[PDB]
Amino acid sequence: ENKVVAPPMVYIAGEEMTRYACDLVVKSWLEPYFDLSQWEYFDLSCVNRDNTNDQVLRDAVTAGQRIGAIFKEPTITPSAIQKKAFGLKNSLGSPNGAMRAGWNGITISRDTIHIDGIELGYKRPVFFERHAVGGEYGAGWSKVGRGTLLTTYLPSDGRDPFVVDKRDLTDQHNVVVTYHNPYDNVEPLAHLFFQRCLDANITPYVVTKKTVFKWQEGFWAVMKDVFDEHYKSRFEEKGLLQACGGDLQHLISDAATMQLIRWTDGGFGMAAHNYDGDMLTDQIAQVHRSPGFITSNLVGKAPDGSLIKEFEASHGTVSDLWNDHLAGKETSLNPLGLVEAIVGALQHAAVLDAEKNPDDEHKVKARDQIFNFTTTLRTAMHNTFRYGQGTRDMSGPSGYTTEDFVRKVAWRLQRYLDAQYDEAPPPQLGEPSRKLRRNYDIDEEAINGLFQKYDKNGDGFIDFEEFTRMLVKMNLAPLLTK
Amino acid sequence: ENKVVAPPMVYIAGEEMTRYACDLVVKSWLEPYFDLSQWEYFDLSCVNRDNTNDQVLRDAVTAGQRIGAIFKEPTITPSAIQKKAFGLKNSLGSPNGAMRAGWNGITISRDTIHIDGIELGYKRPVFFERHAVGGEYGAGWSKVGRGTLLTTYLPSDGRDPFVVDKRDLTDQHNVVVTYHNPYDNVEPLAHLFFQRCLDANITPYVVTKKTVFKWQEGFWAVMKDVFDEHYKSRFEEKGLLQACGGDLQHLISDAATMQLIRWTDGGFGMAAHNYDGDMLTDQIAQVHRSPGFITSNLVGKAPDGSLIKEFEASHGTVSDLWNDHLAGKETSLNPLGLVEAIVGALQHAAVLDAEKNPDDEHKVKARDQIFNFTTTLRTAMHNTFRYGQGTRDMSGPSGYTTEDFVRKVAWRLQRYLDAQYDEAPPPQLGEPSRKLRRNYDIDEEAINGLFQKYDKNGDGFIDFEEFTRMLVKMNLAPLLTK
Repeated sequence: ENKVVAPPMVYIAGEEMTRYACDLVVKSWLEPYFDLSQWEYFDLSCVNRDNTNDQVLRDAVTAGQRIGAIFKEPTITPSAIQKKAFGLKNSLGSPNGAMRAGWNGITISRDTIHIDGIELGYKRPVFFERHAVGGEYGAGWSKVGRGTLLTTYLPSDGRDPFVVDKRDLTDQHNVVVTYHNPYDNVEPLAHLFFQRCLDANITPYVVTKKTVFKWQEGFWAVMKDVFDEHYKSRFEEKGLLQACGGDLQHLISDAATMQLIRWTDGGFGMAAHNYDGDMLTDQIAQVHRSPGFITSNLVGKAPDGSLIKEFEASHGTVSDLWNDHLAGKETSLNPLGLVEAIVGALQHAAVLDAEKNPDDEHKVKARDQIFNFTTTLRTAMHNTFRYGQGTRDMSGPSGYTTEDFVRKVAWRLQRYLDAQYDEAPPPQLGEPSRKLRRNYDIDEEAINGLFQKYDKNGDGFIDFEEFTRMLVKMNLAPLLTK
Repeated sequence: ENKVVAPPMVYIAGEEMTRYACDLVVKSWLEPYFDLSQWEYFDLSCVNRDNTNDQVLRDAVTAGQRIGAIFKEPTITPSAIQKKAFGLKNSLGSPNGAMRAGWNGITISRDTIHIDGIELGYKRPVFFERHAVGGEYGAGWSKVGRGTLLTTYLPSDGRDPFVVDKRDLTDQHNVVVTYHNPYDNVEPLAHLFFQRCLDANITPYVVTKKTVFKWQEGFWAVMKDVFDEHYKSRFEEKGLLQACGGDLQHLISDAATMQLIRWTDGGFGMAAHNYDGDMLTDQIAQVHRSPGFITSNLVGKAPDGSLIKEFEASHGTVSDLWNDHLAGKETSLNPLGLVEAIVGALQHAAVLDAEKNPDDEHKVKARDQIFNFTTTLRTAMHNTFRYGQGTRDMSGPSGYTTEDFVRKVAWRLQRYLDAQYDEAPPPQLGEPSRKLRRNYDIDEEAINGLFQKYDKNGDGFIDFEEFTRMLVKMNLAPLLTK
């Protein structure tokens, strides 16, 4: 064994089907080739989080700032039923607040693609930057009765306390809501967003409700300033500002969610506030395929100012497939998002190892080894899917189980690492019918109803005319240029 | 000479094409049969609002409290350019805050229908209660720097000032936002909403994001408590809780916005917060022709306890047709929404007259006179549309001008009031192709792209399969139950 020593990396584990499948993937695709040992595991199981009163969470955050590259598994934010069943003494919420605080912010939700010949919802990649902090999700509130509410601001600027808002609550049933948006890291965000769009040949956009909530116009201002100063020239010089008329376009929240579903050939990126970005990314996810086919990557700033990158899949622990496994029924979990997050974490760990130790040879070379490996591992997994041996949500009921999918990808991976151009090339495909998706069984009787509805002619005479009627009746016909 | 005396009613006038067209409708359809004179006009033109520094709006509010029945025309909330041209020296905003304060609240957005046989988007009436007060639209905010923000609540319950939220703002560019919801009049709202859904055989629903925004859970509670206590029995007696499973259903606002577009059969009602209600009623408007086909009716409480009702169309002053009118080019403005508002205001004025003066004979029958009149007035307007002599956005290019339509409806109204059944009945119609809508021209080659290409299967040859997939790929196929 002369295996490569993987760079230091934080590894946060959860429970259930995703813990089982990540364990399977690391053992089959990584330990064959890597000395881990510099990985720093943390058990964020519900039970382990509760016994340590979340000291394992404070240790994961600490390890993350010091190391700066972290893969995290899906975790259970236990519901009351689940909190009782597990019997956790002192309920603890989502670890997200801890991580996003300890590491600074922004949350990249970009579509996953099988660049070797499986079409998905979007023909070309989509990027999305969901501002990691601020907004309604972090609001403080209280139900209050009669009186007056007073919002003061106390500057460290030495100046006098500021009356932000004062109001006279006449009712005996009120709710009051207060929150903030921190906007410093909007200019880092812009640089991350615009630059990654440059590299990818993506037309970028900014999405807000700034016309209606004027407190949001700061966001768009910084995005605009940074853009005009540093990237507009390079964007036109690549001819990407073309489908948006020469400048960075602002989209109001509610025209954004339409070009999402419309410009279905992809090749666009969007940046937005935390709440809006959550909603819009769920929407992009559904257009592309399912939630597991979207990235969920925190990018933040370490105290020293280096990049902290944390990677996640966009699904939970998948309890029902866990129960199927416990009762000996076969399961078929798509590991795509999980694998993508693991190789992102590993890649950034290698990058940080070289950046933290320049003037070290076998670290700028370890990085290049890592990137070549993750490239041929992607090939092994995409080709497996293309040979019809993907999991059952993509390859249909003849698709492999979780375990034989992992094993078959390891088989191709050991071969691909030694030339091995046997088999033959797998085929180009096309969207596996979305009905293969888990927990998506439609309503064939309803959709009968609606196609016969738009008839009034014969055996569904569409002949475009009905299509046009449909799309206007739908309120989805593209408007004109004007 | 013997015309009926209209009950007292406030009339708020605006500017431009709707002021001219309302003046014409009142002169042609009402003045023939009614002595107005007890109508109390207020000029809320931009110029008169700015010269009086909105004392005209404040007097209108006072008169509306005294009379309680108000028609208001669209008014201009002037844009900077428009404020320049008009030369208004102290900008004054929307009259909405004043009216909703002076009269209490909730904003009714219900679909308008041509009960004599022209189908539109929804087929059966849809009701919507948008909570008139509270929420994000009435927020205080500020740009703040480094420091600490402090939200105090000072009860008149005499107890100690309450720390709603305190937070430690580290950034140098922050925005802070605070707002409230008054929830007393939710139970008035419930009674208003549930009872009218009863009268109309509408299944009611409540829409919130209470699951993600816990402070909204009050809304669902009050609405539910009233329902279960005061209306559930009557709704099941009518078998209206059938498609919603026996009880009052709460919908998260993003499944609401799905059944909106889905249940195109109508026959449902929704109540929501001020902000969500704004967005969802814009969407209901779109499913059903255009925004001008949705009412906008304030309902509030006067000091005496009588209902205060203000009615508006859901469009503006229609500036572009005003430009055309001043240049002597003909215009064709659909007065449907404005008329629906005028006869609603007139009905409520008659109702208030009777309720405020019982032991008065010719007021309880003046009420019935008004209602008979408005019914034959609806028949005349609907029928004119069905004879193809409506305005051109409904009747295509052979439709009449604003002025010819008003004259033709006046002719039919005069004849109908004299038991004159000549002519011959107009036909049943069907949605006038929405391309006839003003300022709505489709990008037919884009929609080519989508039909000619996207659902291939040869030369057109769409039956199901591509329809079903189409609904799947856009994420608009109806799924499974829970």
